[PDB]
Amino acid sequence: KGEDVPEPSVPESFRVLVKELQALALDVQTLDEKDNPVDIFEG
Amino acid sequence: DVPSKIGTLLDLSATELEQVLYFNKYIVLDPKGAVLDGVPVEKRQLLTDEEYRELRYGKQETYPLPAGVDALVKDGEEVVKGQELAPGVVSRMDGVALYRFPRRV
Amino acid sequence: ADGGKVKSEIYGRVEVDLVRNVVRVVESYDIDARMGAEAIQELLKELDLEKLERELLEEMKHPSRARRAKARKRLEVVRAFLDSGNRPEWMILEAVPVLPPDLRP
Amino acid sequence: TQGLPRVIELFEARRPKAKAVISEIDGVVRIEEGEDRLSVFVESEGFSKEYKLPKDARLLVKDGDYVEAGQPLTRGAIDPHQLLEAKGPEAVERYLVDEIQKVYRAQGVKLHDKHIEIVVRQMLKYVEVTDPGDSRLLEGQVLEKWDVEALNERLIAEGKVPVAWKPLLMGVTKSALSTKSWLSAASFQNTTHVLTEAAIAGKKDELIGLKENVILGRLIPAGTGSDFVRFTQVVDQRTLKAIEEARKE
Repeated sequence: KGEDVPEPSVPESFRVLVKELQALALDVQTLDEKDNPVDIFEG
Repeated sequence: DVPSKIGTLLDLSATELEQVLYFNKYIVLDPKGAVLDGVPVEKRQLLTDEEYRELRYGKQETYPLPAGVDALVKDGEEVVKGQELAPGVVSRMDGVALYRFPRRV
Repeated sequence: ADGGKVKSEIYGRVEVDLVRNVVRVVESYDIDARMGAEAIQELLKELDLEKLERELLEEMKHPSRARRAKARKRLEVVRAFLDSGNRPEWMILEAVPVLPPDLRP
Repeated sequence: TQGLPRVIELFEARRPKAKAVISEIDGVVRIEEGEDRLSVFVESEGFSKEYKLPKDARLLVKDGDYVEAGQPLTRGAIDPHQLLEAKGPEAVERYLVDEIQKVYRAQGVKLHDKHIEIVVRQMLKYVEVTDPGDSRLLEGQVLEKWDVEALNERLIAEGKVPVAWKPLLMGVTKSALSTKSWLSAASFQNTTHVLTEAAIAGKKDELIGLKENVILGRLIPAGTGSDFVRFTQVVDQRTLKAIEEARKE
């Protein structure tokens, strides 16, 4: 469509690992500089 | 793992004991270990399958007797580990005996 | 039996033999000794962590210096858990999670 | 030894074959006895330290010579761990770089020292505690993060213990191994140890290095992904004045 391409929301790699971690227990909190949580998922 | 991050926070003879506390028998005396097994309780420490029985159920032994033979010991008698209960039976534990079903009154 | 005269001198189960006219008590204490991860979990759930910090900061100063590189070792895990948010005992899972379907197709 | 095996020997801080003895102490040399048994004494006023040689050994201090703190007696290679304690961390750094280069040079290769330097410094990243202020008395700690305590408890919140440490020559691998961020640490020989541990402690990454962010699929913290440059915005003549006329509203 002749658009610039990206703004890739969140590296899938990231999501995958986090979930592949949950599956093994282990919370893996992702946090911004204000140190509160982010949710790299929205769903 | 290799430091055994559970069998360090409570010892449990490192491992071998931990691995013994699910697979392959062996109980861990959790709380209020109230007993004595020669010396007092072991608290957070190992115990057999027998040792548990011999500790909250008490020890009983039933000495099967051949038909037509007598019993050297009298019904209510503080019998001892090793003393003949019969001309064929040996008592494997120190304590009072009983008479489980007599054949002649 | 018989008011306050006849008393049991031991710990145990009470048997009542209304033929022998005796009350006997089988030498059986009431231990809470659980086997399995249920116990290991139970041991972990009730454990004063700070009290284990203390006993070690004391085993820090006056040891024979032999198994003193195991006394110190304990604290790394203890204090780790202490200023973590991790309650130990979570090392023992009640619910096991299931990895989402599309990640294991 | 020569070639690449040498460069590893070096980058990995490895106590070699033919350690070729160095004197631990200053003092005066004295070679004694031939063929039967060969030993060399470097005895100053006071101490008389003795250094028994293979006999075959091609020693390179002749009798009478005065000697230095960590000076080679025998020839051969030099242990970079023996050098650390005898003669400090810089002298170490300076040995490593100059030896590693001794080979690339010897062969044909020309590269700048800084590269080797950058790496070598990392071999010196950590130090082990002796008599602490906060943590357990034995732990290995990053040189900088100990200053985060040394020149912290001797300024604003001054007192307690400055935390004494020791210089700690880490081989290239070992050093790579002990690397704060668990994400990175995971990619090495035993991923479980890492995670097990890092899970117990509420461990956090922060994701400073690169090996980290590539793992996650994040935009590398370098080049165009450098915090120092990526926030740079470009506004365009008429866009700027028109953006100015909706700011005072």
